[PDB]
Amino acid sequence: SPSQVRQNYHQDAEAAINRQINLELYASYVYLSMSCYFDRDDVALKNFAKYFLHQSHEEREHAEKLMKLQNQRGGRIFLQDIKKPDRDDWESGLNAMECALHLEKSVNQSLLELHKLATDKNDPHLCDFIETYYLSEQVKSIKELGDHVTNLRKMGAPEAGMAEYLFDKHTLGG
Amino acid sequence: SPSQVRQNYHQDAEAAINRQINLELYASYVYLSMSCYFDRDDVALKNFAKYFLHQSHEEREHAEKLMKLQNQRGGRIFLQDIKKPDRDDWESGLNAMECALHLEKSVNQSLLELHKLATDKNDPHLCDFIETYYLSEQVKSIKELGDHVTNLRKMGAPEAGMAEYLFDKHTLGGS
Amino acid sequence: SPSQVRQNYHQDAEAAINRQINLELYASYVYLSMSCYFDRDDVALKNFAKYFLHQSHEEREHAEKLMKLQNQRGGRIFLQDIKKPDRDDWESGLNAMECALHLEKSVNQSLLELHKLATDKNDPHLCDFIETYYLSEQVKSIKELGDHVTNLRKMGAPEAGMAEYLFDKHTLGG
Amino acid sequence: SQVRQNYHQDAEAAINRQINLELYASYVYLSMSCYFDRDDVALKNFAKYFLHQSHEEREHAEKLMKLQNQRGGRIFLQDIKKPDRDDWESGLNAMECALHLEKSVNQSLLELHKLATDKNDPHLCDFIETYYLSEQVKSIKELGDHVTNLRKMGAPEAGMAEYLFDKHTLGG
Amino acid sequence: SPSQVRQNYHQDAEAAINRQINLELYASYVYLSMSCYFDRDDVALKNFAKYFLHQSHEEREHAEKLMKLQNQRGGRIFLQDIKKPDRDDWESGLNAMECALHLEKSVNQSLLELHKLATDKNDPHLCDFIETYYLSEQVKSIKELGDHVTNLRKMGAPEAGMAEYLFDKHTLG
Amino acid sequence: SPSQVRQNYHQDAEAAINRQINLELYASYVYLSMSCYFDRDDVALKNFAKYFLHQSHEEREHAEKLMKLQNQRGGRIFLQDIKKPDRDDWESGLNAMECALHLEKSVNQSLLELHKLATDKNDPHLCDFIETYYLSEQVKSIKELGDHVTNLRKMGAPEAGMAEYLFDKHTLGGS
Ligand SMILES: [Tb+3]
Ligand SMILES: [Tb+3]
Ligand SMILES: [Tb+3]
Ligand SMILES: [Tb+3]
Ligand SMILES: [Tb+3]
Ligand SMILES: [Tb+3]
Ligand SMILES: [Tb+3]
Ligand SMILES: [Tb+3]
Repeated sequence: SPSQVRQNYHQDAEAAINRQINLELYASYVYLSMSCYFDRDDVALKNFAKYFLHQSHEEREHAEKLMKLQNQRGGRIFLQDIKKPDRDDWESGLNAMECALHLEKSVNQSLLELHKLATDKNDPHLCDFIETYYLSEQVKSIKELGDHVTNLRKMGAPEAGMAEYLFDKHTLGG
Repeated sequence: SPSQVRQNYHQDAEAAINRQINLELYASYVYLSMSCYFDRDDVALKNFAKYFLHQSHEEREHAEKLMKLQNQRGGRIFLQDIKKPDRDDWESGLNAMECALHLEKSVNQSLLELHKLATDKNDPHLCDFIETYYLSEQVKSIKELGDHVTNLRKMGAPEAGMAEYLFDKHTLGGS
Repeated sequence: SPSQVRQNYHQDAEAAINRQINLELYASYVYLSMSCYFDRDDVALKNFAKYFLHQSHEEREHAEKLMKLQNQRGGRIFLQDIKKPDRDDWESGLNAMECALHLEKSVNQSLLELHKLATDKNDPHLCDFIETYYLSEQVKSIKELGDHVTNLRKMGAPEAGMAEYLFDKHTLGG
Repeated sequence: SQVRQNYHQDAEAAINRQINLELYASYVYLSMSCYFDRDDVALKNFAKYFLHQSHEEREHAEKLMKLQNQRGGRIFLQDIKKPDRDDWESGLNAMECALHLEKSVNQSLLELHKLATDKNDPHLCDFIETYYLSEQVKSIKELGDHVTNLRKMGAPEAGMAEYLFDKHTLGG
Repeated sequence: SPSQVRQNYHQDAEAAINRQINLELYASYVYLSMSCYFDRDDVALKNFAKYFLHQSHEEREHAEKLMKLQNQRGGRIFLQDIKKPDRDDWESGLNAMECALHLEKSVNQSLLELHKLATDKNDPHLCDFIETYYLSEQVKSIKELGDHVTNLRKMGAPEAGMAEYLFDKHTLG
Repeated sequence: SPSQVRQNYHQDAEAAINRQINLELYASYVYLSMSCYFDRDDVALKNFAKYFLHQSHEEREHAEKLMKLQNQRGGRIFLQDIKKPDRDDWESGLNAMECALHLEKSVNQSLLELHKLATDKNDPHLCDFIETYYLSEQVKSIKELGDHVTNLRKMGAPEAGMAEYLFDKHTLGGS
């Protein structure tokens, strides 16, 4: 039962988007876990929790956009189980940013492989969609997280207690 | 090594919230699957997709509110795998509302069992929290879905194709 | 063949709401009778009539809200005959407030027995519903009427005819 | 009473029965409004329509109570009887029963006017003419239109008939 | 003897509110003592003083609401002596928040026992009153103070004197 | 142990402020008891309760200002137990005003003795502080209460029931 709107859309590209959708929703669920960690009483960092809550909502937005793309090209969405985060306790603010940096680069690697697949199968619309909305956004996110990890390291976190506290107020803020 | 903020909060109630958090996140993920079904070209119902997209975000807000409650009472959040929906193809608008009605009642019963646990362990704050923010909302949601299923049945869906089309415009896209 | 929306809703609770609906409508009809008494030319207390007219409409709202609750929980509304008030002539302003005080406490008594019924059958939504919208209102209404009876008693009504006149303008005027 | 003038005791008693009939009409419309609010019916604007009519019938009853006091008459309330049926079946049937109700109320007002004319009470005649008789003919005509449309559209057998009538006519 | 407005209100519940009223007024007086400590020249922390001054007035407002509840249910208010705080000197910003955390939990414990008493005597209005206004506020207050103590502990107070200064400006200010 | 800001501030004056702080808080607690009495159902006087509630909060402001003064002069605040009112039942509106009149004069007497102690120890700032904020306000309060008592006595309270009722609306119910 091929779709009426389907044109120049390969089955491997269709399946690759379905895996990417799960990975975007996974990223959202990892960021949601990070947000709730800093909301705890024994951690108590409000702007850290707000930061990762916003990232979780943006990952959800990215996942919904892939679902939109899938329906536009005539592909069918087949959802899978969103796996839990690798750890519940995220230790500290620096560690969460370090894990977030690794997470975004892992998502970026998947998007590069997704674009690579689109390039091989001669799908220029899918290439443009990944280029415009995702590849530009990931490089910005990776750079942003890279800056936050660097500052937290220089300030002396997590050994220095005032480092993570002052980083919560100034950098992240409102 | 108990939490400094913890007081009159049993570990069974703490564990029950963790399961409820997962069930609320599950409900959101089911509604997200429903929303994307009507977005498809072979279904093409825009306000149906908008309806379940709004309901999906509400369930996420309900889930995040439980996570806030868990930290407020000194409990620790232990997340689990969010299971996928029972079906990808939701057949029709009537069936999705029927499955949504079945889903909300399953969520409502978990909250009733959660309230029953809170009553047995003498936790009045947890009882009020469930009463104020959830139980009132669930009865309203079950009633709303009950109204939509009834109208779609009377109108003649899904046999009458114009029924689900007109229901998309009038009920779900206006007042 | 139970209702599709019905869940954790016992038939005794359903029947008790139907009796409560009648009692709320009864209360509205009693206040309507009180309102019309002070509207008479041989009584001529305008704000007294306006006060009980407002209370009568609130009792109608309370009755309509129970009907909405009955439909929400999957219960079926079965209406009965609204009985007339115990008396047409309400004697005086003080006596009407005393009868209104007795009425509100009788309604409050029924709501406490209704909440008692709801607690026995493990119905937390029905408990919260009665707690939020009714029990808070009844205690406020009983206290409000308790104040009005006290003032009218001290001022010297209904023997002192100027007492009920001044009470109409100052207390019930605003 | 000091205010009473040219007001016969039969006319006073006839208003008391009319007050009960107006309060009865309000209670019937309230029952109809609750029927469409049910989950197995689920028609929102049908419920809002009869809820508005119910509050108007209450407002009509309060106006007769004021008239009674204006003319020096004493109000003697009676038991408001319950509606003949709880289950109103469908939207068409509720409008048909509502049409029958308004004509029954109108008939009582015509008999009330006849009594006022017989006892030479011009103020009572004008009061019924201005505020009620004009409104009743408007209400009967309005309900007559709604029943006709619902019959034409094919209610209650046609499922979308009562659904579309809920949105277009009664919604507005 | 009994009040005209009284209905389904036990004498033990009436007495329990009077003790709660005194406990709420006590809490206000403890926060007033804490507020004055940071206003001193040898401590000098303005937003710390403002914080506990605000908390003192909220406890005052909570006490007045119980008094209003007592009169609504037909109960008679019998006041007692408001005791002084256990200490005049509150050491530091961290210790004051720790003592404030201990205070709120002690008040919360009384309200939980008060609700349990109301549940035992079949008083649903008294249960709802405590659930709506007090239990929600106390849990929120305990969580808020729990966050402040944690931040002050990490930053290194009271050994690090700059920690409590920056906490005054950023968090409380 | 000493205060860097302390200058020309004797320890007897410091101790006198601490007793005055307790007396101001005592006055606030007495007015709070009066306010709650008229809020009762068997008394039922709203603007009477409202009047003494305003007075209760003003006495708290006066108490907090002494605490501020104490810290400005390098003095250390030592709090004591706030004693209960002499009676719970305040009988009537006239009696409460008479007890309030007696209370304010007792507070004024303490402030006069406090000022005389400040004059004796040559502390001009403490003299100015008591003159500006307290002594001027106390004379106005005593005069204000003196008017209310006299009006209630003439009108015929507490024997005349309408006396206290009409006084509640006109004089006290202006705000
Ligand atoms: Tb992404
Ligand atoms: Tb939910
Ligand atoms: Tb509750
Ligand atoms: Tb009511
Ligand atoms: Tb009519
Ligand atoms: Tb004419
Ligand atoms: Tb409190
Ligand atoms: Tb003073």
